[PDB]
Amino acid sequence: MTFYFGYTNVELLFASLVINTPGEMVAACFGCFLLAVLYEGLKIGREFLLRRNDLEDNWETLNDNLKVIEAAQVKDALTKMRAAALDAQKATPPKSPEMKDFRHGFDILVGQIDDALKLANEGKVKEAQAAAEQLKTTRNAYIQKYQRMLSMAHLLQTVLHVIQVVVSYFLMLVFMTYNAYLCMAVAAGAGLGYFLFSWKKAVV
Amino acid sequence: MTFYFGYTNVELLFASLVINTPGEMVAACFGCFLLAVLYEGLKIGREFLLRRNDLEDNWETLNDNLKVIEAAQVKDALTKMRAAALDAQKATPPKSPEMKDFRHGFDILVGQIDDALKLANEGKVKEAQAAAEQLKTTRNAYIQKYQRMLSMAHLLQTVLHVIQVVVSYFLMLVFMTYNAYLCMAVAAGAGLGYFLFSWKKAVV
Amino acid sequence: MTFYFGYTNVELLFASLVINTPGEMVAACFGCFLLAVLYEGLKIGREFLLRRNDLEDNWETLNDNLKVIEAAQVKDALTKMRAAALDAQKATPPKSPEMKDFRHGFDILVGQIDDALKLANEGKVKEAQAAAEQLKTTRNAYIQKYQRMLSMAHLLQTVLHVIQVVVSYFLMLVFMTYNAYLCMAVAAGAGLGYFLFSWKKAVV
Ligand SMILES: [Cu+]
Ligand SMILES: [Cu+]
Ligand SMILES: [Zn+2]
Ligand SMILES: [Zn+2]
Ligand SMILES: [Zn+2]
Repeated sequence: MTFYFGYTNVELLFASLVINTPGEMVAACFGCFLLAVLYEGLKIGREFLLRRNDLEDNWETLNDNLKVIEAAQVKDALTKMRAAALDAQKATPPKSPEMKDFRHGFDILVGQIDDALKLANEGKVKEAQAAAEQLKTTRNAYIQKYQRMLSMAHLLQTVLHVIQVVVSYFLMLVFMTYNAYLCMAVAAGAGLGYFLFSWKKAVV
Repeated sequence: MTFYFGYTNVELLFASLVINTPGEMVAACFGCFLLAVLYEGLKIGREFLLRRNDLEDNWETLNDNLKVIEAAQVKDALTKMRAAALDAQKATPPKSPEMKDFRHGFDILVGQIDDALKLANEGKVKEAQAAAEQLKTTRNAYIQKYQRMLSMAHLLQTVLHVIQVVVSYFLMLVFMTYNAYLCMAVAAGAGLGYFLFSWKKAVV
Repeated sequence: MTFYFGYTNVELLFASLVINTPGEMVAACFGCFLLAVLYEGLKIGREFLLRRNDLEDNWETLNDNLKVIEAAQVKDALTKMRAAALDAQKATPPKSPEMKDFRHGFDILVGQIDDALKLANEGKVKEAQAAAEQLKTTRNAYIQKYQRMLSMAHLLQTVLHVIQVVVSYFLMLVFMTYNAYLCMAVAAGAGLGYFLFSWKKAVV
C-alpha cells in the first residue's frame, strides 16, 4: 500500500511503463535517479545563467556613468566605467566570428577611457568630456547590438524553467508510486546530483 | 489510470468539483492554467518585494556612517550617506499624505550632507562633525518612524508565502489527477506565466 | 474521497502509522505541523549558511589585491584588504582552540596593512610593496588552512539539501492524504514556521 518494497506490477507514470522483474526495476531506478540528478543540475545551471546576466549592470554602469559625466568628478565615473568594460568583454553566449567583433570592440573602450583619464589626471576638464562623447560612437558601433546575447539568455532560461517544472512534477509522481526503491533512487539522485553540480559552479 | 486523456468523471480537488463534459474541462483547464500563472507570478512578485527591502541597507548605511563619523575621512562616509539618502527617498509602500512627509524630509538630509561636505571640502574637520550631529534631529523627526514601511512589507510577504505554499500544493493535486489536459494546462501556465511576470520585473 | 474531514482509517506514509481516534489525529496534526515548521526553517537556515560563505569573497579579495599590488594605487588596494580582513575575523564554524589561533592571526593582518599604509600615506612606494610581501608569510601561517571552515560548510549544506528534499516529499505525501486536518496542519505550519525563522535571521 504505503511505502512498499517491490518490483511486481509497479506502473511508472505512463500506461506502457510497468515493471514486473528486478532487472526492470534497476532500469527504472537508474532513470528516476538520473532524472533526480538532471533536475538538481537544471536548477543550478539555470541560476548560473541568471547570475551571469552582471552584464545587465556592466552595460547600465557604462551608460549611467556617461550620463553622469555629461566638475572634476568625471575621472572617478570613468574608473567605474573601466572595470565595467573588462568584465563585460569576458562574457560569451551559452554553449566565434561575432564574438571576435564584440571582444575586439571592447579593447578600444578601455584605451579610450585611459586617454580621457590621462587628460583628467593632468587636470583637463572639458577635453575629457568631449573624449567621453567619442565613446558613444564606439559602443554603438560594436557592442550595443551584441543585447542579442541578453535576449537569447532570458529566452533560454524561460525554456529551462518550463522543463524544470515538468521534471519536478515527474519526480513527484514517481515518489507517489510509494515504492521505496524508486523513492530512494530519486532522493539519492537529488542528494548526489546537487553535490556534483555544486562542485562545478565552484570550479567556475 | 495513468496519464489519460479524458473529460469524464474527473474529480478536481473538492467533492463538489467533478467534470463530465468537454465544456466543463476547458473551464477546469483555464482555472488550472490561471492558477499556474498566478503561482509563478506570486513567486516573482514576492521576491521583488523582498529585494526592495535595499532600504534595510540604505537605513543601516546612514546609521553606520554616522557612527563612523562620530580625522578627515568623514567626507567619504558622507558621500556614501548621500547616495543612500537618494535611493531611500525613491521608496514607497506596496499598492500619499505620509509619503509627502517622508519624501520632503529626505530633501533636507541631502542638503544637510552637502553643507557638511562643503565644510569638509574646504578643510574644516570639527565643524562638519557637529553638522553631522544635526542630521540626527532630522532623520528622527521624519524618516525613523516611516520602519513602518519595513514591517508592513515583511508581514505582507509572510501572507504571500502562506498563499504561495497552498497554491503550490493545489497545483500538485491537480497534476496528480493524471489527466493530460489538466497537466498540460498547469505546465503551459507555469511556462507562460513565468515569461510574463519575468518581462514585468525587467520593465521595472 | 477528496478533501474529507476525518479521523478514521487514515493511513500516514508508513504501514504502521494509521489513525482511528481524534487523539491520534492531534498527534498526527502536531507532527505534520512540526515537519512543516522544521521544513521552512531548514530552507532558511540552509540559505543563511550559504550567504555566510562573504568569506569566499573576503579571502579572494585579499589574494586578488595582493596580486594587484605586486604606481601609488597600492594604498587603495590595501584599504579594500583592511575591510576584508575584519569581516573575515568575525567568522566562526557552524554550531574554541583553533578559533583563537585563527582570530589572533587576523589581528596582525590588520596591523601589517596599517603599517604598509603608513608608508604609502607618507609617499613611500617600493617599501609598502615589500611590506605587502611580508603579509604572505602571515596569512599562510594561520588563516590559509583554517579553507577547512569552507569545506565543512559546503558538506554540511549538502547534507541539509538532502534532508530538505526528503522532508519536502514527505509533506507532499501527507498533503496527498487529502485529509483537511493534516492539510491545514501542514499549511499553517509552513505559514508560522516561515515567520519565526524569518524573525530569527532579522535578529542576526
Ligand atoms: Cu500525489
Ligand atoms: Cu510536490
Ligand atoms: Zn535543490
Ligand atoms: Zn518557478
Ligand atoms: Zn518557503
